[PDB]
Amino acid sequence: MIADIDITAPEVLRNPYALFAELRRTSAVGRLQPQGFMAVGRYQDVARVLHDAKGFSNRGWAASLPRGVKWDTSMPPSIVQVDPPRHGKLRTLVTKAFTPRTVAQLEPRIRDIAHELVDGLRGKSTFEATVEVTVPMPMIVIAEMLGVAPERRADFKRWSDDMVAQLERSTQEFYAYFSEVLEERRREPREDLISQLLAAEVDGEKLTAGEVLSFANTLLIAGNETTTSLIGNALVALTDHPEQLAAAQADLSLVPAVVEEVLRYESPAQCIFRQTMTDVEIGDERIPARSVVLPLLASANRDESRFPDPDRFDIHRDTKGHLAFGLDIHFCIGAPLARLEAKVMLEVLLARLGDIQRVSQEVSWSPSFFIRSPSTLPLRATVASA
Ligand code: HEM
Repeated sequence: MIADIDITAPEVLRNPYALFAELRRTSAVGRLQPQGFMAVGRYQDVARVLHDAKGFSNRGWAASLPRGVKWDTSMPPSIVQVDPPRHGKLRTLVTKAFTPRTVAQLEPRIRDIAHELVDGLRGKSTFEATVEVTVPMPMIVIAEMLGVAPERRADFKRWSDDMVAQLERSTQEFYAYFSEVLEERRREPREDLISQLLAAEVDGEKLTAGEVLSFANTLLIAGNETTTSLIGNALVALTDHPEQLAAAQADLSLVPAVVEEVLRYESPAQCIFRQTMTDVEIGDERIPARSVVLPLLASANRDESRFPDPDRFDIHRDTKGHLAFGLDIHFCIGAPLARLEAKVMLEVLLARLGDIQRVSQEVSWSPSFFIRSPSTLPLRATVASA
């Protein structure tokens, strides 16, 4: 039933949109079993939830955290777990460092990274797109933004891979290293994000050291797997829609639109987390106080109410108002960076690769309801040099 949703079901992992459509048709609210989490599927309702920060707290994100893992309790929580009024203070501080200006200025380096990744494909007629392209790009870009020393880049990869007993070690090593980095940049700042986070000051208030480190950590967790997902999902959508791929390969100015339609069609973050603070009502369904609630961004983005023929992938549709990056106060800080990495990587892939096909018609999706991404994506294509 819609009151007995099993996210482990192979059909749900394969095609969650069938469940989502059934939920939207049936009820404003669904229930996951055995987690007991409440799911909200209709576009208007998802938007209402995200705009209602007083009724739907971000402390719900605590429900997503891996059990059996010891957290350094001197580390403040991720910004994504914080509610007003603390949230606004923190967000205004971190976005003095992680700014649209700093993201836009990365584009030349991002293009170079894209070209180097495609250089690794030369002389091959098949490649595995995740390991060779979509997984490295976000991780390389964020390590450069954070000022990671060249000799610590492989440790950073390992930490990144582990965050997608081992997990505890990687988290401890991440913070040990960035603590050291933070003290070095207090002495001699550079142009990197740690330096800029340390400098930030608003109304004579500054981030604590814990807050700097916690935000650094958030950027890996928040940014890597989701951006990887966007690029892989784009490759899946384009290979499923040959004529659209063909169109974009002939006109690279389409790529921003491709990216927006993948964001809507195969939303990387399929849902997010909230917790009700009171008894609340959505679409005449009451949700008890203290329930974990999953606003189903992916369901909202495929809601016929908002997006006509929503199961049609159409790079020429109007994508305005999709909720892939959320909405309102917690709207993705990384949204310009994700959009830029994806545009640049797809511009380079599309320009340099000839005919692109999947090896397999079947996509092996990662076994996550929460993040929609290919576990592997073997592709057939020929490279043309940069
Ligand atoms: C396609 C890629 C991405 C998607 C789909 C995505 C999606 C989202 C969503 C849905 C939220 C809102 C969470 C909420 O309301 O609880 C969010 C928040 C956030 N994302 Fe992203 N994101 C992506 C990439 C990035 C990247 C590249 C970064 C940074 C490098 C990043 C950093 C953040 C941060 C810091 C927040 C928290 C903002 C806050 O709580 O105020 N994200 N993301």
